[PDB]
Amino acid sequence: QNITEEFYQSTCSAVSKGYLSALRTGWYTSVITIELSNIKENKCNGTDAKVKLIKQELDKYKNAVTDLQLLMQSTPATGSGSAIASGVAVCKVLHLEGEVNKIKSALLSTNKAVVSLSNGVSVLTSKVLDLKNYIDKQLLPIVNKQSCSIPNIETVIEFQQKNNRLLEITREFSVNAGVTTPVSTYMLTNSELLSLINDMPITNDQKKLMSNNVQIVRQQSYSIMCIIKEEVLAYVVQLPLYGVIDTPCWKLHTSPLCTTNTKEGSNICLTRTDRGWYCDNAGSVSFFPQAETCKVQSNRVFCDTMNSLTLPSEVNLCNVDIFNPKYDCKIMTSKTDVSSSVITSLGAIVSCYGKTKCTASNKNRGIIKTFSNGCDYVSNKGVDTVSVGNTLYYVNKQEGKSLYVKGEPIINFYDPLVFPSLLFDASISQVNEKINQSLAFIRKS
Amino acid sequence: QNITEEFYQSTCSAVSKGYLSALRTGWYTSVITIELSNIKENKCNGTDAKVKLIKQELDKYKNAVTDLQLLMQSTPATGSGSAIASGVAVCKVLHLEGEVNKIKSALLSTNKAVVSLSNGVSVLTSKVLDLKNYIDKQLLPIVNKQSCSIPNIETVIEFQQKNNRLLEITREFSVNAGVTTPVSTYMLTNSELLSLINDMPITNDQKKLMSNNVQIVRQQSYSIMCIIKEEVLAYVVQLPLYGVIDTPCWKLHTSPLCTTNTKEGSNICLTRTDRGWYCDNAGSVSFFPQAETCKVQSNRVFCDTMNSLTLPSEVNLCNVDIFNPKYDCKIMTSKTDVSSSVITSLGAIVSCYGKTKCTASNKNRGIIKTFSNGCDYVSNKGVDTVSVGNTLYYVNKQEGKSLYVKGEPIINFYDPLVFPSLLFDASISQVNEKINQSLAFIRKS
Amino acid sequence: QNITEEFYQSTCSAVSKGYLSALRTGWYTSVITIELSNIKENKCNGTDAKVKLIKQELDKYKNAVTDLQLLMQSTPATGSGSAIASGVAVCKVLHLEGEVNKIKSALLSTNKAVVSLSNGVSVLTSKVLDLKNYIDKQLLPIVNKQSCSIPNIETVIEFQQKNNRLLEITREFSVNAGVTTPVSTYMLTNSELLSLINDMPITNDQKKLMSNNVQIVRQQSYSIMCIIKEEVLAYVVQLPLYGVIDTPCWKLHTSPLCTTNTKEGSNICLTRTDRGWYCDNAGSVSFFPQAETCKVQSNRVFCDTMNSLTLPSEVNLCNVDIFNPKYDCKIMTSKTDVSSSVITSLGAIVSCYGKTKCTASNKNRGIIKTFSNGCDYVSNKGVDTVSVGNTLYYVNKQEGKSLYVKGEPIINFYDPLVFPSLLFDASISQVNEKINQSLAFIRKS
Ligand SMILES: *[C@@H]1O[C@H](CO)[C@@H](O)[C@H](O)[C@H]1NC(C)=O
Ligand SMILES: *[C@@H]1O[C@H](CO)[C@@H](O)[C@H](O)[C@H]1NC(C)=O
Ligand SMILES: *[C@@H]1O[C@H](CO)[C@@H](O)[C@H](O)[C@H]1NC(C)=O
Repeated sequence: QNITEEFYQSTCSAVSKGYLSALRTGWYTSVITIELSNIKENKCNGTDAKVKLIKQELDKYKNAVTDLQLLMQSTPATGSGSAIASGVAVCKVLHLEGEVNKIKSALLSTNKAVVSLSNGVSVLTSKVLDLKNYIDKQLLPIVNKQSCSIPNIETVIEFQQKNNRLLEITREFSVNAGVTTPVSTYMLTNSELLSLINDMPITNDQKKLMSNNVQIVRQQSYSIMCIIKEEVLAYVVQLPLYGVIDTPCWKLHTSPLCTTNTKEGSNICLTRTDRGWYCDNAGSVSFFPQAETCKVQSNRVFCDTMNSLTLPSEVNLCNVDIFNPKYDCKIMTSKTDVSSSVITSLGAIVSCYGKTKCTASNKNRGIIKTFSNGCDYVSNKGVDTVSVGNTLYYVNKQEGKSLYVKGEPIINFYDPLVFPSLLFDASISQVNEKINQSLAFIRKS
Repeated sequence: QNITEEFYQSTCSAVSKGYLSALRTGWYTSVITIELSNIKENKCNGTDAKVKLIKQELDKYKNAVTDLQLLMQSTPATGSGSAIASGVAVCKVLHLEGEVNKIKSALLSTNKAVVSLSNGVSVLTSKVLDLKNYIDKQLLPIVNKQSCSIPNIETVIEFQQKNNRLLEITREFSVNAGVTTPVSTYMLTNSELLSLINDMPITNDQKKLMSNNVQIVRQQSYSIMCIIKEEVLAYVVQLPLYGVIDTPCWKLHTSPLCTTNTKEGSNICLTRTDRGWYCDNAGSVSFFPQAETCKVQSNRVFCDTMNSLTLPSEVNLCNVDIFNPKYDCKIMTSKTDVSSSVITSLGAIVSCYGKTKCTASNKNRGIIKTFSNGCDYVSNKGVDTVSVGNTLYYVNKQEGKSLYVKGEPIINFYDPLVFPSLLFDASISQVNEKINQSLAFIRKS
Repeated sequence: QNITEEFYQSTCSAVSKGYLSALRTGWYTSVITIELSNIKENKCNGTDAKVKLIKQELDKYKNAVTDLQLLMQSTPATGSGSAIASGVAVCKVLHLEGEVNKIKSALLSTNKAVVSLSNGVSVLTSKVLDLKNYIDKQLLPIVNKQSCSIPNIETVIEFQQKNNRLLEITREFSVNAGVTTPVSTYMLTNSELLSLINDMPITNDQKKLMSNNVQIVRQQSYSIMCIIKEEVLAYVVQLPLYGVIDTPCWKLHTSPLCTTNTKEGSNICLTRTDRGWYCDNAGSVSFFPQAETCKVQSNRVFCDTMNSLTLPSEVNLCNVDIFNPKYDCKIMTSKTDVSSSVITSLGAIVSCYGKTKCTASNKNRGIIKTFSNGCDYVSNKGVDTVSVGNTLYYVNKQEGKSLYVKGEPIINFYDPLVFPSLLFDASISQVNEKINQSLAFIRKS
């Protein structure tokens, strides 16, 4: 609900609080069928223009079917298949003899129906397009009996419209080797997705959540090609199940913290590592290091726990006491003092070093703050942009409250001569141990 | 105009000169409107095939509108929104009461018109599609008055053509959460983009530049979904403003420089860091470290200063004197002598080590040069390919002149016993300081 | 044929064996032409609805042609053009005067024909669409002679179908600056690709290979825009030639190996580097470090040797003896004991450290194995999932046989006080040399 922020002057880091979690922990697989007709030969001696148009669209249908057939013969084994294994396990069941007839019977009278497969999975199946009925009722009388009947122009247009979804599904599945993500409206219309959300064995609060964030749901779903066999095109849609809901989530922002001496080459730097999204999860903290794995929509984060690390809840103490013995706070060291800025949720961190011109402006007043050398921060209240060198950054104009937590920059507690610079994924105590070892070589002399 | 290159044998690096800059420094936002009709209920008792086709296409229009409505209810907050903040600020203005009516009045008689918003921004708006006029004039008489009028077959076809752009715009905006880049021809036709370039408050030389590189302009633009309200679909197009033009730009290429001793494990390596694009910018140098942030078209580089670092102009002295005290030239060290090649603008750098077979061939003559162990270079004049191990590289056949700058490889100035290997983002003086400290422990003994 | 796996308990690494190679070593370029008509002015005074539809579709054709013209004026020079240089060399030939007429003559009577260009390249050309014949035969009589003839409604529909492929090709080429990959069905239909495979100067076993993996072939192909000139639209399709076939290939999986002491901060870690795909190639080993450069379909790996490194065949000895003097086995060191898992081809590696809950379950029996602290492994026979912390991984259910190679974890052979931690791309002997140097400072005291 309320977004807040905290800048820690001592460590050149900020934490954006108040976000609610939605972490993916399960998969809900569903079978999507398209009833095909298997027509073959069309003896046609008629040259009528309407007949040519029908036979042309019929060839686009036959090629789409043969393309899906050579696509299903080749079964991809790329990546670790660890995130589609649930849907892939369903495709192996669909390949069983008699199994396509079971789903074929349930969708005889209705479009949607729950089916208990021969492996105990009660999947929700769906007949989203019925080409067997259209081709066999409206098209066969036009291309059998030796000479073609003349179809009306409405039929020529109606068949291009119905056949189009088959061709586009074949188009996406061909370039992506049978596995598409996000799931497009051709694979599943918004109307079908929302109806599928309603039919899911989930809570009413979870149906409201997925229905209000369908675009994020599509981006966290998979469409897997199964089999085309016996006048049935089947493919599995894997939708996310968010097992973790409304747990506090926060985003850590970090920026280099160097000393500001006047003789260059005598300065040492330090940067907190593991910036990104953190969410409370089952007595621990789920950390997401990669930037593209979490979508945020209005204070709710939607993450996939597949690309997370599980950390003890004491990892949060790097935000209140970085020198705290319960968790070994990770840092990186260097002597590379290049200016930069980080746009946070409610403001901007600015690390200004050397001769760089760093400033913060309001659109109508101009420069309202000039940063000096070191690491500093400014809230978005009254600030529109931040300029660092030749680069202009826009501050997020989101409502919230920032808190500037003053403190001595910790880089000032380190003697430069014995500082271990050039270390990457190092801990606070690792740096201290290298300092205790470098102090013993001077102790003897 | 004239592309030139310089290979520095001493540092196993090359610089491609003669490129002209175009750096993005501003945004030009523009509002694109599509006039919708808001039709609701269609009482139809007619089963005529033309009437069915019209009602089917009308349902595809109503679903596209409801999809855009649930897309605008959910307002994405992903990334730092720092590069769309200008267009996002316009969407907040469009949400003001009475503001959609202002743009609604200016586009009453013409398609394009400049509008001064209630926040001082004079945006260029555009009515690119008029569905309210088509639906209300050609379609309502067909689906009101209790029984349907029969439309001619030309109307069935004309409505599928007009409604198509709405459906494709809804398709792109749904899978991308309202923010698309590059900007497609559905969001803005080439005809509309070029007319928008002509109508921009920019110089005539800048209009000629953006019009001759429209594909790069699309790739550096954003299309942001605003609001659908009161028979208006509005979305913001953010086009790049290139504040830096025709400044010299150059590309640094680097490759590992190792020693070539005959006993493996006794060799030390060194590689210049910060390879990429450099452009002179406002008395400093704008550096672009990531590879996908700069598009080159005929000697002009098109960069976004958002992903640049601002460096002092002395950074260029690493190209003429790497041991120069005005700038601390950055390197990385190791003992990893694996062969590789870098295809430059006018030739190829080859780092050959161990037993690797390195060569340069002409298509009809065969092998014309065999590289020995170390770092070397060959121009594209007479060379077509370069082979390193089991890999074949093609040399760019672009016209230009290469200059081979001979010099002693600097890795030979380092005593191996005290060389600091295994260092990554290290400076020349950092390595020298580790060498002065390792020489003091031998001095005492 | 038979997939096997080997987990090495001593190094916390696994090797998936039995895969067959298909490495790209060459390019087969081919010219794809679309015959255009160059119609200009359409004097039309008729307001007939069929005439409007024809003139509307004719404007979509003229804009597609002018868009391809401004696309070919701007010739992109992005990337190093090292992987399209073969097709780009063909575009420079097509720009020669008289050269478009040569391909224009061979495709006068047939759709496909081999053409010897004026640079010695015998390319296979193709007339995939004939718009000059359709526009000049069916459309000109409708828009010349001062007043328009009335076309039948079949012609209105037939022209939207034929013109569609031109518009989609223009759509893809515009957003991608003339170079598209993978190659879509609009650039080349599956029917045209398979016919092109049949017409290629390759072995019959190679035609069967590319035809059974057309989707991988598309993903490893390029479509390059050449020229639109003199009623000809020409573009080059670059298809992969797999010069390395059926050589053994294997995939190395690595995971951190730490000590399991009870006092945290007293533990040291080690991880094998260079995980990925290895294939025997011409007496050496071709290594692929990036994850997206190799597609696997049923035991065959399809790699591009462009993004490989050539290593001596002794690199495989890191899998049988990591302490072996023929190859300096690379590792990275640290003290960062965070739990993780790696899903391999036939099982899962689990590195469990600290308080993390690590387990392996069967869908119906529940937890069947609890991992203790250290690095361990489980086969997919009887295991469905592996849980580490708050993350659930799915094991690949592929048939094969795993071999658990027991051995002492090599991290136990290192004295912690003198262990060099914090090293990244370091060799076994590099770590040993840092240990021999740290042992001399204690020897004197
Ligand atoms: C460094 O030495 C002091 C004095 O013995 C000790 O109190 C401190 O804990 C040591 N720190 C580390 C990280 O070894
Ligand atoms: C190393 O020592 C010499 C001799 O005192 C000095 O002249 C040189 O500048 C030193 N270099 C560094 C990088 O400390
Ligand atoms: C370390 O020292 C021993 C004893 O002299 C020697 O046998 C061994 O090979 C040395 N190892 C390295 C990597 O220097």
